[PDB]
Amino acid sequence: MRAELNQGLIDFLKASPTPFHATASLARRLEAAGYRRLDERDAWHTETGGRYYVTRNDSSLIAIRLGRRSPLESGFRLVGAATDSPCLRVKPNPEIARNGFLQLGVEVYGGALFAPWFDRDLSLAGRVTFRANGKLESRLVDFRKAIAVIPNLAIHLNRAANEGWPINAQNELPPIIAQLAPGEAADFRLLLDEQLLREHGITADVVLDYELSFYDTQSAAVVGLNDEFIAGARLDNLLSCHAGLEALLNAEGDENCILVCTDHEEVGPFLEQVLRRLLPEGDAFSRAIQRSLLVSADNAHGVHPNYADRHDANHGPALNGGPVIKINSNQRYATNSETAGFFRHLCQDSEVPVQSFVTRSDMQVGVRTVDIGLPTFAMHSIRELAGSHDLAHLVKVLGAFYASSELP
Amino acid sequence: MRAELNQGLIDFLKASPTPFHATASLARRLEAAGYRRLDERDAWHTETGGRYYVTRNDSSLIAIRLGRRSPLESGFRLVGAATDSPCLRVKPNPEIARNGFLQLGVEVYGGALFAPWFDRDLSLAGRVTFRANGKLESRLVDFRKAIAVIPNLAIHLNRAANEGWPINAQNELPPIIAQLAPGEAADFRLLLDEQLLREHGITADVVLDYELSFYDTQSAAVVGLNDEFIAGARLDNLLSCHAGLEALLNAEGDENCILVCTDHEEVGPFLEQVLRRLLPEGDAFSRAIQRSLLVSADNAHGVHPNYADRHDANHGPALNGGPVIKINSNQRYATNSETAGFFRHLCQDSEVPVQSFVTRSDMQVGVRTVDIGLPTFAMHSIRELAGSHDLAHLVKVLGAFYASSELP
Amino acid sequence: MRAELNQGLIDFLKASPTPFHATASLARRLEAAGYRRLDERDAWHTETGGRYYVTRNDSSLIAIRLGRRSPLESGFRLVGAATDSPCLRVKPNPEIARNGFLQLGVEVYGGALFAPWFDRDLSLAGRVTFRANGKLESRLVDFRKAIAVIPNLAIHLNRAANEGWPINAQNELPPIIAQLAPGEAADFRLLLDEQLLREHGITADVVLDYELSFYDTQSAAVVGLNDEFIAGARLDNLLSCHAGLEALLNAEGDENCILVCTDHEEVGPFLEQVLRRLLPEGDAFSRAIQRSLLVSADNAHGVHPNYADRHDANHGPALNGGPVIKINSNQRYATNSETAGFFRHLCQDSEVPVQSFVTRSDMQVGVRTVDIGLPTFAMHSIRELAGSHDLAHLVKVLGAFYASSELP
Ligand SMILES: [Zn+2]
Ligand SMILES: [Zn+2]
Ligand SMILES: [Zn+2]
Repeated sequence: MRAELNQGLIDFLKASPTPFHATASLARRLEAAGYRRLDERDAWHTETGGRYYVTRNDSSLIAIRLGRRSPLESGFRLVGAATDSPCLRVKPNPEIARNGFLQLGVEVYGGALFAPWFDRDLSLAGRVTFRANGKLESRLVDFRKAIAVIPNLAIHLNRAANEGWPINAQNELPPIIAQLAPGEAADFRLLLDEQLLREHGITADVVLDYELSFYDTQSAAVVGLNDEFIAGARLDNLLSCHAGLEALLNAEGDENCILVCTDHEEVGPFLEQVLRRLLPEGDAFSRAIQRSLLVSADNAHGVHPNYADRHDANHGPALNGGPVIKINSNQRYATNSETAGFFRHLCQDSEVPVQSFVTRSDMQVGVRTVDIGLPTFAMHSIRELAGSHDLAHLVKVLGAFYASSELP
Repeated sequence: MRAELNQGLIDFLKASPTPFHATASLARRLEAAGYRRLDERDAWHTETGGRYYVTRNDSSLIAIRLGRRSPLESGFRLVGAATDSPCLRVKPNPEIARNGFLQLGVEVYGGALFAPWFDRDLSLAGRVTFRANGKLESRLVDFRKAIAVIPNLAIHLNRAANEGWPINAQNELPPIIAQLAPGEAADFRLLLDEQLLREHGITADVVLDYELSFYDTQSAAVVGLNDEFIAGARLDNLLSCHAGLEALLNAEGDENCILVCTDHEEVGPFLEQVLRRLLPEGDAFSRAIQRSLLVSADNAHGVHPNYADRHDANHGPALNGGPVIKINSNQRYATNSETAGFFRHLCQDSEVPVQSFVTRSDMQVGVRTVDIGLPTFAMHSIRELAGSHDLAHLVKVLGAFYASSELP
Repeated sequence: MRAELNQGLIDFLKASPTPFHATASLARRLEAAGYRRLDERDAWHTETGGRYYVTRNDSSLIAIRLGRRSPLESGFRLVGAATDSPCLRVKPNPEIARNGFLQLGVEVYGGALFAPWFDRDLSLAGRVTFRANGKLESRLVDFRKAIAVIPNLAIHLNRAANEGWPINAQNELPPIIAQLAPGEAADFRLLLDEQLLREHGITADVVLDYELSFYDTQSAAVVGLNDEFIAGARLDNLLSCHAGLEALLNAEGDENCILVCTDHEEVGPFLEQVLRRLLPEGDAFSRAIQRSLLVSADNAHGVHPNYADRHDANHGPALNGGPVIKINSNQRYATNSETAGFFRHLCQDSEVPVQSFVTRSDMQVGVRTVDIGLPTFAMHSIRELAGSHDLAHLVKVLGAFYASSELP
């Protein structure tokens, strides 16, 4: 009955096909749990048992739980995750008409693995910006249905397929969405127009621009003979968003708690401007920050039994082995002996197994940070694999971290 | 309401994860339509309005519809397709235990594209041979559940991923099915033992050998903005089996009709031995054969708009453009001007659009044959794409071919 | 020491330098055992207890042991093996005279390893066809004596020898047989005439053509500290013929048994044409074959300790660990779950150890078949290696199979 955390992750993933949808999903959960939306344009009146959230660009979210003592005296407990994932995005003048098809040109967002996007039943979702009633508006759309596919070329016509080839993103990625009669005109913006109507019944004067991503229509799922795994797109990093949320809503204590889920992690001012607004002027920010810690959550690489030499022999985390503390001496404000020690101890105290990762050696707010993540395979594929046990481990330790009244 | 042929193809695909399952599915349909199973070990007593089928190795099937005139006088109308597909098969001593996992070693069956098998939710099915009650038996098993996955290595640990690499089948294909405690023993045959019990409640003395294939648990489906496509594994060549069956069961007339669906097309005596048993001794076979024609059905390559130069400019068949007559002057008993002309005319007469294919030029019973197929993309992927209109076109023309009382 | 027991195998190899001699040796044993030679030119009358054999081109052989019940009722038990091996054959106009030598030009028959043929004491044998007393005649000859050598080049004149070089079969394989005075004429046909007279007391008017193979005069031998191995030329595949013959002569029971030893396995009508003559016309043949099984015996590869990575870690057969069941899903009428299962149980039941092989994944009559072989090293060398216990294991199982009244 971490069956429930896992079911919740699956539903969150299905409701979050783009960073915008992930943000709106997080906002629903928070609104249902009593968090008040603050608007950055307004002056804020916050207080000591207060429960708040704020968004920017409708794609980034910070949730705030103010406790009994002020951040000056007790610091903030912060958990960081991200709302974006590497994917394929529709270009601005996208219509491609060849060999009787309609295709949409795509931009590669983040460091996607290309090959797995092929031969998948894809749909399309995101923000559309348009003019209605002489004013500018945006809405989210999700076609939902499998409207697109990027087919492989038959091995018969590419006989060295398995020997590998540099996949050209410009040429081989544009998905097929339909057939066109000769020579029907193709207007993608008209299709968005229809979709706005069908989904929200709005009648746009003109559709201006959009940020739309393809995504797999096949749901995340528990896989394995004995259900040891979860497979799904966007585990990087919606897995961590979900954990951080579950921990935030359920944590005990009365500490000052922050969940930051930022867009564009795959491509700082937001967090800073928000935290400063919760404190007096002067030395209070710097002083509260020096009593704070950030648990920066972002999936780690499990050691893959078919590519085991890609890991250091002594640092191969296992799926269902718990969260992984990520060490890289070549970063500032990364894991250090103090932030790692704190976090490792926190796991021991909660009886949550915990692991370590560094790489093979041949391969700003100023807050103390520990970098952790759940171990996974196939990072940046359209379908990643995590352990089915690990989400409950992370939720527990993050709960203890938010309830934790003393920091190092 | 070719919506119905397409729904039927989807269900046939779901019920046919291996050539054995495809064969048992075809046999159910035939048995329900009144066809009698003949057994090759017995003497046969066949007759003029008779409806029969026969199987070999439980993986190949021939269905026979004898008409009013004998094959000596009117020939046979034969349609050929295949029950197998390229896939991954479990090796005989398969258990691999590394980094805390259980994996099963795999053999590559046919010319599979490797990359698409990665990051898919896979299950396992096939024949298991065993000893129960002092006698040798076989049964089909299908675990059904997604018990296995072949994960990609993260792009972070293989940064040139997209530039391509020769995928090593021995090393990179073995699927993960479970986690093992150190050092639980792993017995795959015990797992088959449990599965026999769970699925058929049989208690084997010993499990001897098996022929088991992994397969995608994600169902075939209609995809496209306007439903122009079907995506699914095993379209090569269960698409043609289904068409040939639907045509056989529904065709008018009273001609001698044969559907041959053979195993191992991907890796002759069967068909021959069967046909000879339907005729007297002497010159009757050779004479009936010279009045017969075989429509050998096997998917063709549509021209792919992202790889259009892989086709000859003048011979790019289109999805939903109808069946494709396949010309290759470098084969004997392949399409020729007579068998092609016949078939093209048959399409014209039935108002079924029809197309032609040859390749770019830089790339035995003795029966007259025409080679046709529906156009598709991604042949030998784990998920292929066909047109949603084409199955109805093929079923109609094949119906007319079986009802057709004069051959060239 | 002892023990050995492989003496039968050694003597059979010694007597069988070519496929013709292999056939004559099998024929003489069969005759002495009371098997009657059928001539394919004549009408045949066979009877329920009958013992027969038949040859073709004097180089293939089929032995037949008819049992109590007809093949229609009880099937055939067939064992298949082959009479040929890779070797060097003399060309039709072979005399090469250079630097004072007579050499004979050779052609490479089969996939021979070239290097082992060097620096060996070779003799020559096979079929000579000639004309005497106005009739066409053929006889076998065997010079016996070491009359030929293919010497290496001194390392001093080829200092990078051990780095390897592509051996050119046309220039480096021709064997040296003698020295020629200036400018003595060489006539190879005259030498054959002498050898025909010596061996058969016959004088040819003219020697026309021949099929002659070089072979090693060094007898097969048991080798190793505890006599673990047998070293000899032509273990592929005379090892299987011998085991097949031993099993056929000594088998108990009253089943229909076939032994098929064919020429040209090193790259099906004979067998079918013969089996059809053992049956009535009509459906009998096909019904008898659907009750039959073929054990197709051809040496397998043991995992070699100096080149272990050429095998799958899990499917490395051991010399002296018994018969190997060879699995390759990429064939029709090859080992399958039923034919493997049957054979495996038969081994367990005869207390014969049994093994499985598939390769690394990165490397007719329509009878059910199981492909098996004894494990060996150095296949296709002039001197191969097998295990000295493995013959008995094979003979015991083939015997149980020939006795085995209950087939699948
Ligand atoms: Zn990422
Ligand atoms: Zn195919
Ligand atoms: Zn060989």
